[PDB]
Amino acid sequence: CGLVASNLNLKPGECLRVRGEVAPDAKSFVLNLGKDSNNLCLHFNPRFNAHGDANTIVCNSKDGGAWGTEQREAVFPFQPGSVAEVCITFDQANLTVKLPDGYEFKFPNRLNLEAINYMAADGDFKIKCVAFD
Amino acid sequence: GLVASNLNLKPGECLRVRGEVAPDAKSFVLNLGKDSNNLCLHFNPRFNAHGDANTIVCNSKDGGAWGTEQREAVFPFQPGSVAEVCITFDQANLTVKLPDGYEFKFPNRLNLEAINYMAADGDFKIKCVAFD
Ligand SMILES: OC[C@H]1O[C@H](Sc2cc(Cl)c(F)c(Cl)c2)[C@H](O)[C@@H](n2cc(-c3nccs3)nn2)[C@H]1O
Ligand SMILES: OC[C@H]1O[C@H](Sc2cc(Cl)c(F)c(Cl)c2)[C@H](O)[C@@H](n2cc(-c3nccs3)nn2)[C@H]1O
Repeated sequence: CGLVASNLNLKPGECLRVRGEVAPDAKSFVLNLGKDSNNLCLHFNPRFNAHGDANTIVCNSKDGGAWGTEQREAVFPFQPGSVAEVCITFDQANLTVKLPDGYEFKFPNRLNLEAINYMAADGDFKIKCVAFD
Repeated sequence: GLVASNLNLKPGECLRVRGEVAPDAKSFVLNLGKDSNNLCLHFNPRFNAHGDANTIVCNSKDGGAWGTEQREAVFPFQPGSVAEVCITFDQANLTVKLPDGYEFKFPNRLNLEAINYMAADGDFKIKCVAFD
């Protein structure tokens, strides 16, 4: 139900910046990147209290519609109600995610896409702006 | 160019779009509406295209059919430059604010509850989009 954008043509090394406001009663939110809705090089899913987890970032891939292996992070710099900006870039080996407090983590590049063409937002986060390199 | 959907832009809300006009630009397009066949605003600055030079052409599209064109008398765009446009609407008009602060109105002929669809085309690369 959040924004869906296509034809992004984000190349390796280029930065996608997304700013939004976390809902005051947020359970979780999602940013999806990839080729299309069924082929995601990154599903980024901060969980405040959702899907079994509390204050945990869960990332995954999706390939031909099938979820890959989950990856959980050790940090959670989100707060209900607060503005948050996330920055994402990739190379052939990994995506690098930069979180609102400057913390960076890597997620393996599983799909080998030439470019990221698709983004989508969902859950308890209102997008305020998106910047493309 | 970029296509966005599920924008849920409500009356009174501002959409800001910043992009790069190509150095050899002929024209560019920003479309807003419900879907590609139902546009409350087709915003088409023509440098040299479609018969016009340095002219903004606007139109609507309804069930795939173009409406009556409107042309502006000012052209604050330059090839090979960054350009920003800001758009809002109410039931009567869309209001477009151009890079030099010039504003004009375009009648709202579809009376959509919300703008859900945006697309860019031609010689413009979107760099940033904001919703406030
Ligand atoms: O791995 C990422 C996913 O985990 C589970 S499904 C699942 C569960 C298990 Cl135990 C797994 F082993 C695998 Cl591989 C997947 C979520 O339900 C999914 N999810 C959240 C959401 C939204 N959250 C807010 C708006 S939409 N939409 N889909 C996704 O985050
Ligand atoms: O009115 C808006 C349009 O005018 C003509 S069609 C037209 C012509 C006349 Cl004489 C009319 F009386 C009417 Cl009602 C329509 C353009 O060809 C269209 N157009 C531009 C473009 C692109 N330009 C860059 C990339 S895609 N793709 N379609 C559209 O701008």
